[PDB]
Parts: sequence; C-alpha cells; structure tokens
Amino acid sequence: SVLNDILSRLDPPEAEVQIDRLITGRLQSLQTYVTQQLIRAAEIRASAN
Amino acid sequence: TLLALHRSYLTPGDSSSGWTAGAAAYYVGYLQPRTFLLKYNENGTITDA
Amino acid sequence: AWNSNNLDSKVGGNYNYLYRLFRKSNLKPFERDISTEIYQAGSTPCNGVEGFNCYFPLQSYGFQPTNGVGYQPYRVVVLSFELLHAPATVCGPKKSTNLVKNKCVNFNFNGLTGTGVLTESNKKFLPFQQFGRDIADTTDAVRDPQT
Amino acid sequence: PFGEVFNATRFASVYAWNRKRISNCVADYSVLYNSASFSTFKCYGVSPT
Amino acid sequence: CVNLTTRTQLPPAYTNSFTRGVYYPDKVFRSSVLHSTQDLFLPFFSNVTWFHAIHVTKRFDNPVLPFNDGVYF
Ligand SMILES: *[C@@H]1O[C@H](CO)[C@@H](O[C@@H]2O[C@H](CO)[C@@H](O)[C@H](O)[C@H]2NC(C)=O)[C@H](O)[C@H]1NC(C)=O
Ligand SMILES: *[C@@H]1O[C@H](CO)[C@@H](O)[C@H](O)[C@H]1NC(C)=O
Ligand SMILES: *[C@@H]1O[C@H](CO)[C@@H](O)[C@H](O)[C@H]1NC(C)=O
Repeated sequence: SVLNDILSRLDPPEAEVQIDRLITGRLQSLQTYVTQQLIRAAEIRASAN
Repeated sequence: TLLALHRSYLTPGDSSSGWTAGAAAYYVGYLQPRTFLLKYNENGTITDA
Repeated sequence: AWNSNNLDSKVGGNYNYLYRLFRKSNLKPFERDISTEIYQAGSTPCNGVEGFNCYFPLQSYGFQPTNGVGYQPYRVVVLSFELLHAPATVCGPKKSTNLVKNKCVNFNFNGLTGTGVLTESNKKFLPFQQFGRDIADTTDAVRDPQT
Repeated sequence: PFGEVFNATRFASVYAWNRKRISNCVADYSVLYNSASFSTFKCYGVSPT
Repeated sequence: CVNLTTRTQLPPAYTNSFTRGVYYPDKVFRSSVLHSTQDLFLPFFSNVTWFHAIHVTKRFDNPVLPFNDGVYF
C-alpha cells in the first residue's frame, strides 16, 4: 500500500506496473468522493434555497 | 504441563508413591479465528474489546 | 543459481542427491518432506515390496563430467524474506546519521520512508512496540533504534 | 553469515532441503550481485540493485 | 520410566471464561482509536476445561491435551 515502499524496493522499470494499479484505484476513490460531494452539495443547496 | 511434587518426611520415600503434592490447578481454552473490535486507551492499553 | 560442474564430477561418480518421483498429493509451499517411503498407486499396495504399482520415494541423479553441461547440475539458493512485520534485524550496508529535531527532514528509519518534522513526543510506548499510528492508520511516531 | 550458505561443503537433496534463518546481522547484498559468477540472479518483488 | 499410583478418575469440570485472552494483536500502538483485527483469539464466553492436580483423596492428574490452532493456558 505505501507508495514509498514500492518506490524504495522496486526497479524503475518495475514501477510502471505496480504504481499504476495504485494510481488507478486512488483516482477512482477520489472520483467517488467528488461525485458524492456534489450530490450532497445539491441537497444542501436546495436546503439553502 | 510440567509438575511439582511437595516431597516430605511423612511420605513413603520413593519415586512411585512418595509425594504430597497438594492443591494445584490450570485452565485450557482453545483458540480459533475471530474478528475483534479493540478499544485503545489514551495511554495505549486495551481497556475493552 | 550457478554451476559447480567440477565439484559434482567424481571418478567414482556422485549419487548422494535424490529428487522424488511420485507422491500422492502435491507438496505444500515452503514445506519439506524427507520421510522415507515408497509411493503406492491404486490397488495391490506393495507394503514395502516396492513391487508392481509401488515405488521407492526418490530417484538418484546422473551428474557426470562426461555429462553434457546444458543438462549438468546447477547449484541453486533461494533467498526469501518478508518485511514490516517487526523490527528488522538484517539491515543493509547503510551508515547512520545524527538525529535532527524540529526541522523538516527526509528520514529512513528501519526501512520506513516518510517526510515530516520530527519532534519529541510524550506518548508512552510500552517497551514492546516499535511504531505508532493515528486514527486513520498513518505512521505518527517511531523509536530510533540507537536513540 | 551469507558466506557459509553460499560456499559450503555440501548441498542438500531436494527431498530434504536445508533452511537457514539469518538474524541480527548486517549483510551486504550488493557484493553477491557484484561478483557475477552466478548465471541466474532473477529477483522477484525486490530490485536486486 | 517412573510412575505414580492411586489416581482418581472423574469427568472434567468446565467453567466459563469471559472477556479474557484479549491480547495486543500486533506491534503498532494507537491511542483513542478502535481497530478491528482478524487475529486468532479465544472467543468470548467460550468454555475452558478446569483440571485438578490437588490431592484433596489421592488425586493427581496432569493429562495430555491437544494443542490445535492455538491454545490458551
Ligand atoms: C565464496 O567463494 C567465492 C568463489 O570462490 C569466493 O570469491 C573469491 O574470494 C577470493 C578470496 O577473497 C578472491 O581472491 C577471489 O577473487 C574471489 N573469486 C573467486 C572466483 O575465487 C568468496 O571469497 C567466497 N566466500 C564468500 C563469499 O564468503
Ligand atoms: C495513564 O496516564 C495517566 C496520565 O495522567 C496516569 O495518571 C496513569 O497512571 C496512567 N495509567 C497507566 C495504566 O499507565
Ligand atoms: C460448554 O462446554 C460443554 C462441554 O460439554 C459443551 O457441550 C458446550 O457446547 C460448551 N458451551 C459453550 C457456550 O461454550
């Protein structure tokens, strides 16, 4: 899980593959949070109106 | 478990019958995989689970 | 892996190394069985006869000097290790540096890499635990091995 | 003690392989890599360098 | 091997052990937080088998017990 550990214990060529899975997952996690936040924001926006 | 024998002068005086061991006890409980919720104290001890 | 052809070549010949041919079930990972027995197949078990459908547990090698190099014996050593389980005894060649406190720095403590200001902390580490973590499971405290 | 395992009087047969646990020691892994007397040095999960 | 004589044979006596055997699962230390770990532990309120080595008449027993997947003593 730790990004540094992978960087520390793997080759530069080897990091194309391992880091990529981590990055893809994290973007999805971020995407879910942002999407959820907008939906929550709308409810609050409606409440504010 | 290993055992302790309280050998005295009143005993017959041999390895087969000469012993007055007295009170002793132990409990054995088997362990299996389970999920535990652990609460940690401010100091760091596990108060309850 | 490596070759030691010269060491494995004897005038008399070498046959003290044996690999198993047959076994009822697959061997478990990182598990070794040196039991001396003979594999039994189906009916008519040999019961030590080593007769039809019964086999001795292992077969001898054929390492010979005349033997072709391509198929000639290799010396193979497997190095296996696991990390972050506990304090690591087997550190590498790296040389230590003086501790710096309350200044942002790059610190490698026992194979752990992160970046933050380091400051002395009051928390009572019970003698047993090396690390520390916060509510969201991120490293928060460490104990310098020398310090 | 990297040396004892690497240079030794005898190597065990596969049926009963020899396992050695090395602990509380500092070992320079790079020197083994530096020698290059071994045909196969594939390393998995950890960069050799 | 040497032996011992006049032992009393009785059915085992069982007593409840509750909220016992909880132990620190791993090396990390945390404060004011709750973490759930899938580590082998004595299940809470699980029966434990009491044994007696007390003479109080001619009573002395130290029988072998299987250790399977973790034992608590
Ligand atoms: C393991 O065996 C190797 C190969 O024989 C040894 O490497 C040699 O060491 C000697 C003495 O230091 C050197 O003069 C040679 O140049 C090295 N190479 C060879 C091919 O002999 C090594 O010293 C031995 N022991 C270990 C690694 O513990
Ligand atoms: C916990 O820390 C507090 C600090 O006020 C101290 O008073 C108490 O004795 C400590 N208890 C244990 C069990 O360490
Ligand atoms: C308690 O021990 C007895 C032994 O006969 C067993 O039958 C029973 O299942 C156990 N119950 C619990 C709750 O551990």
